[PDB]
Amino acid sequence: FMVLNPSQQLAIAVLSLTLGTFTVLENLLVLCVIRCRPSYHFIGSLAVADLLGSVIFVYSFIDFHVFHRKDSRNVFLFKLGGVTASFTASVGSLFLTAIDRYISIHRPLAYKRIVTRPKAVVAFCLMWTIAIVIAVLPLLDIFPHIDETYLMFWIGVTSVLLLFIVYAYMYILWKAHSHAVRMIQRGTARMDIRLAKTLVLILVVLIICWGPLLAIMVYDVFGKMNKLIKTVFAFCSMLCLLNSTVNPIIYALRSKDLRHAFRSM
Amino acid sequence: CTLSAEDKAAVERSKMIDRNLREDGEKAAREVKLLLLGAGESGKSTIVKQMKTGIVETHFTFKDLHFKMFDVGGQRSERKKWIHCFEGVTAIIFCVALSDYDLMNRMHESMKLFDSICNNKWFTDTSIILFLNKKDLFEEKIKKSPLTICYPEYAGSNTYEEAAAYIQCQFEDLNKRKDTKEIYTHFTCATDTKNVQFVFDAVTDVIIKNNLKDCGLF
Amino acid sequence: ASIAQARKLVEQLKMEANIDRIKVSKAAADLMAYCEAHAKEDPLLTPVPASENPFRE
Amino acid sequence: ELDQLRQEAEQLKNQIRDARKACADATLSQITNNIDPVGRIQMRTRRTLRGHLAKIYAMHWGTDSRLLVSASQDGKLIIWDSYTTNKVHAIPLRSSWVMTCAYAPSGNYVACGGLDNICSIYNLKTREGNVRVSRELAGHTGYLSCCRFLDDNQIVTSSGDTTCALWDIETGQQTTTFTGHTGDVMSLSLAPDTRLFVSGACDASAKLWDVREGMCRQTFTGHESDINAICFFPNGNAFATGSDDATCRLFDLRADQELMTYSHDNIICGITSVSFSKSGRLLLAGYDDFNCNVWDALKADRAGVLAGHDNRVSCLGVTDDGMAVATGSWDSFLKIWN
Amino acid sequence: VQLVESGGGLVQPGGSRKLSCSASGFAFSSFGMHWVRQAPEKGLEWVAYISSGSGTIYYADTVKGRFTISRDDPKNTLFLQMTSLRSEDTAMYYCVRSIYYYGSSPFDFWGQGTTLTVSSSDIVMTQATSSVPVTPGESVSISCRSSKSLLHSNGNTYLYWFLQRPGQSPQLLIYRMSNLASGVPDRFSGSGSGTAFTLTISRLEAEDVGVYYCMQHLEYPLTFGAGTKLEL
Ligand SMILES: COC(=O)[C@@H](NC(=O)c1nn(Cc2ccc(F)cc2)c2cc(OCCCCNC(=N)N)ccc12)C(C)(C)C
Repeated sequence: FMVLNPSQQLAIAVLSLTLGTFTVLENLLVLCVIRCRPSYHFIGSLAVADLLGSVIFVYSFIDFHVFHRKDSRNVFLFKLGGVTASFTASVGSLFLTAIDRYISIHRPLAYKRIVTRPKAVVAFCLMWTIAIVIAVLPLLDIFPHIDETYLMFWIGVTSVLLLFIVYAYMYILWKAHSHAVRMIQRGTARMDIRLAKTLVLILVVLIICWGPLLAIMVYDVFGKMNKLIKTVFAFCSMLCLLNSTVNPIIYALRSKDLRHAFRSM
Repeated sequence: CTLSAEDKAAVERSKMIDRNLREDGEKAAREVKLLLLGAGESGKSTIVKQMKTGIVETHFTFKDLHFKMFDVGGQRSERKKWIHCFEGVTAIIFCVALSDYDLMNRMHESMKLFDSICNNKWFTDTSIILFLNKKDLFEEKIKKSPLTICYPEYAGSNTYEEAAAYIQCQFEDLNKRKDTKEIYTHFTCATDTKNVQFVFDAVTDVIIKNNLKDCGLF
Repeated sequence: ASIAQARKLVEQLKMEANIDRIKVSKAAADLMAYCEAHAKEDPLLTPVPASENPFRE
Repeated sequence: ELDQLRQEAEQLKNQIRDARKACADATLSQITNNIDPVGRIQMRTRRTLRGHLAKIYAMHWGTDSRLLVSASQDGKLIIWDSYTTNKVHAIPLRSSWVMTCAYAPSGNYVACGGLDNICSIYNLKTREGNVRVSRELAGHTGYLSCCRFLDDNQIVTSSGDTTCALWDIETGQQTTTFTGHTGDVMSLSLAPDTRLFVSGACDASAKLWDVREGMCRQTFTGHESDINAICFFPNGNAFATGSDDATCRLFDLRADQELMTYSHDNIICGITSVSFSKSGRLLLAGYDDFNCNVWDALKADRAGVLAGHDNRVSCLGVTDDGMAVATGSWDSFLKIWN
Repeated sequence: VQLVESGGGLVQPGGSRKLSCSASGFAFSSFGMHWVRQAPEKGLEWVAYISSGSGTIYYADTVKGRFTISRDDPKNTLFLQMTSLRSEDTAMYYCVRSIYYYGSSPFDFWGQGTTLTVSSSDIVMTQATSSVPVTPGESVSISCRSSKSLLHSNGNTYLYWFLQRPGQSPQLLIYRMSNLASGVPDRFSGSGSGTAFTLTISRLEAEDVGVYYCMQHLEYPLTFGAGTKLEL
């Protein structure tokens, strides 16, 4: 409902002004690579779902909270639905990258046979399919027209997939631990360190963003709701603009194959 | 469909050739391929027995992994015309005789070949396994035949430990791309079958660093 | 011995030096002439109607 | 005897360098002045041929202009139908290190060779319905680099042991031999009526041979480095060579010397292949920086680029009636342009 | 190359038999196969077809739900199961091999035949001759007419000519049109256009005597023409 700040309702657009601006710029200079390999497909798809959240969110949010513009019982469910699709199309891009990376050490020889041009469209565009199913759910006091199940159900498609990605990036960092030292003995490390300096940077960024928000979507079910907590949910709901500002730094950059390439060309 | 009866049975023939082609390209990607080089005097012939006109192949499975080794020293042409056929082997094995230091023109003939292959533009991303054969015949020859006949600058002990250790750094300093390539040194025994156990361990190291670099996780 | 080889490399230059040569103007005029009588029927410097080429699609 | 290398042999090379200068009164690129250019030449990829799994090394058209064969380092030899892009045959090779292929003009046979030192013949028409080996020709001491049929019984080969040779297919014996070169021979090309042929070697020279006699007739020396490819002009009285120093050149058989040089300052990579279009007004060359230039042959202006490939362009060929052009590359694709 | 079929014999109306054919001398797995039938004292009739790789199958409407065709490659054999036989199924049955790619010749080898005696939208081909007498060294012509044009948009016209001598199986003479089968004398030739075709023999020998058939291969079901006999 119209719960907001008295005059801070634009000063929240002061923070939001910059974060939304790096996202539109970085993703396109990232998506210019078209180094068109089966692994550099999911990295572009992540660069897309930020923009589609970048526009549909920063304008929609600034409908409310500053100059209120209500709608009917269906102009909401198809503004909100678009936003949900934008949110749910990133986990479909992060979950599919920790898939092919997982097998790269699990079945080290089996890396290049399984993953080619065929996949990245077998299960990739299938992900968008789930978002379409979410739209179908909508076809047939935090958010205006929303029921506990749909909000609760949307936590089941997201809290679980975020729980897998902490399995992959701790498998690779361990099963590549025994290799690098069991060979430093039989060969008589460095592989188990370079995998340390990058994977803590993925785990920390991904729980400071998906962490706090989904916490509060749990408190408005059992807890005693008030406007006393709806102000902070607005301020920390803009972490999403920060998550879509760290991803090209954490994925597109540290891949040194593309890193030197734009440094030259 | 606008196709005739005979035009449609030619399309079906083609799609069944397409399927035997894919069945063959998958069954051949289960083998590691290795080029065997070295200014050929002694060691190269025994390491094949250690593991059992134009170009010579060889197969052997060891512990669930299949190998193909290529010997090429029987060509005698300009090496700079056909060597780019081997772009994309998994590794290179290189054989040297430690008993060729004071016969020192020959030991510097091997350092001439190791420098050209290690710096080709075709082999920028290929690692090297390095051997040093005949470690028995080098035992006493340090005693009766002192060093500095093979290296003038070496001013140190003839204790057979600094000797072999000094020959080693003289090769690995020849690597000029310390980032995109490694070297794996080993001293061949010729009685133990640890020779094939070292090639297995180095090759499974080469492949994990390739995969981790294909997904960008390095 | 290489002394036997040298008298072969002399036997060959004798055959190559006595040829009858014509001059460069008369040989450069004949390559222009051939490229004109056959200029019409070459589909790579004059694109053809989409009816005629079988590689349209 | 004494000094005989000095006086007589190095004198006859001074009689030849002064007879070539006594016939070069005017230059080609002056009399080819005040004629019309050909204007920009864009072409487009009409077909694309998928199915090889490794690098492609060679290709050759059939005489009806519709079928073709191709070879690659995965040990396969494929015959393609280029209108409807179907695979007609697929042939497995004993060894994998292949460097050349050829088509018989009648259409009954095909040939293959490489780093095994052998030329294998394959019969395409049998009563059983498959393609089986018909002959193997041994005797060379280096890798085979090119081969061409004369008819259903005769074939010429060039080799990396500095020699060419003529073979008889009934028996398996080479009937004539060709010796003069002093480097590895890389390529060869037959005259339009198959009385003469030329070859180029790594000693940076090209030679004209007679087939029935077996003797060299002329030598040509212009380049600074190795010669990789060579081709006859449709007339039958000139030929072009592409070298490893990023230049092409034109030679005249009856003037006995060079006419033009095709180069440009932004081009500093070697050349892999070369071919002429029908009527001979264009010279297509495929280079080592992934492109394929198109040159005006009378003037020396480059008149087009065709840049669809992704890696080294290893081979190309123009069809007999002049309709299309094919290129193979180190990314395993073939393309038809027009 | 040979094809040998067995089974057949005498059967009551309603029973069932099973026919087979043994291939030897060629690459069986690369060829498609056909069954073709011929009743006592009349012409040829197509029955069934299975492609190489077993992926396509077609039947004639007369025997659609009653017959089943199958193949066994590692044994090099071909089957035809029959059920609920009626008296219109008395015949001699043949086995034919055919391969399809650019420039091939289909329908080139025919078996010897086996007899089955049961107890007691389609293109039409019309060739309107029978029992024409001629002397050796003379010139004879034959023709049949189609009810639809056989010329396809890709350029080919699909018409074939077979020959049957007294006591043997058919042999191929001309495929798609004006194309001569290998092993055939050059004194035969074929010509036509559209919906009217002709077969010419220049000057006869003593072994060009028998009946002549024509066939369209433009679309399934495949249909033959009636016969044109030649008595000397
Ligand atoms: C459409 O008009 C709007 O703007 C409105 N919409 C939101 O408030 C908003 N709607 N949904 C989608 C959603 C809501 C409820 C569900 F039951 C299911 C789906 C969000 C999802 C968020 O994130 C979650 C997890 C953190 C993910 N973080 C990253 N992916 N980086 C945050 C806010 C919203 C308005 C005006 C601001 C109220």
